[PDB]
Amino acid sequence: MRKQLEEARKLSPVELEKLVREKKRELMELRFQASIGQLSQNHKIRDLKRQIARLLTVLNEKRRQNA
RNA sequence: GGUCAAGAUGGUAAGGGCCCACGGUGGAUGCCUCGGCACCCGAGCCGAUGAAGGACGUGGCUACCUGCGAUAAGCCAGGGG
Repeated sequence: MRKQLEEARKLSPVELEKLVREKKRELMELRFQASIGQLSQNHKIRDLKRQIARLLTVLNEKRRQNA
């Protein structure tokens, strides 16, 4: 989702904040899943993690730019 | 053909001995390497932006060899293909 790279570019303080937070929760959802759907899940897990990771890469970039 | 006195030699293995055949355990080993070792050139500083060096982690499903460490089979940007 290079596109997601984009949204990223887009948001800022409280934004990225709750974005990555909620998303994170999402992956939690996954954690839960650890014994249900599973099969097509796989990716929600790996990628989702990579995604939120990005989320952080950004926050860093932005507020870093700041202070 | 039968009886007796005499003499001389024969095969008969439980196992074993030399030989031949055919196995088994044992790895010599001929060769063969992502491994050393030797010389020469290249190279020569790491650390509190808490390093060298490790403890416990993560890989959907992993004790372990791996790479990261809590953003953890990795996110970012540019160089390469």
